[PDB]
Amino acid sequence: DIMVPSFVYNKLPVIHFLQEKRAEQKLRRVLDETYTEWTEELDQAHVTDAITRSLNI
Amino acid sequence: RADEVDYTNLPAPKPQKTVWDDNIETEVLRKYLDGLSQYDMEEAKYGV
Repeated sequence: DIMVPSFVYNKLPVIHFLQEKRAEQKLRRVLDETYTEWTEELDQAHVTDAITRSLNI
Repeated sequence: RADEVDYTNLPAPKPQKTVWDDNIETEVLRKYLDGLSQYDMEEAKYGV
């Protein structure tokens, strides 16, 4: 009725702070893993060159 | 009566690099057109 309640009440602030920091860390890790992937596609000049060769030019 | 001429000597065929009009179609095909010009010059130098 007296002791354990008081010590729990004393614990609350530090635990709240640490859990907030942990959530911020999770969000930071989520953001840090985001990279924009620039894809590379076959240049159409080679396609045009192959078209010309097929014409026997 | 000195030397007249070297019939063996032949003036090399002076090549000219083909020039394409500067339109958007040329920029898209810049690499392809350049290759054609290089092929044309190589053909002129060697003959065929």
